[PDB]
Amino acid sequence: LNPNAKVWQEI
Amino acid sequence: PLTASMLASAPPQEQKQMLGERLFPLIQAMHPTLAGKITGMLLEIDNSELLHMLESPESLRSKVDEAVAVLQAHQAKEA
Repeated sequence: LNPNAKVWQEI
Repeated sequence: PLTASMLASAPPQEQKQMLGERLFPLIQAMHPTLAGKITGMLLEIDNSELLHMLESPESLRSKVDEAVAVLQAHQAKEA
């Protein structure tokens, strides 16, 4: 698991 | 519900977002503030496993718990 992953924004 | 067939109907460049759209509300229930970061982390997992997690609450919870512990450990490491 990568703690640097891009943050999800929901639609 | 999201199925393998539905995911395969989508343009390949859209498949992770289809998963993220369904994963997020569940992860947000568990972790309201950090859901966005956790969802980002899990989307790196292979699509078949993500589909399974969407329909198996125990499986999702256990992966979310891992993500949270890794994020917290990284916080201490960046400190």
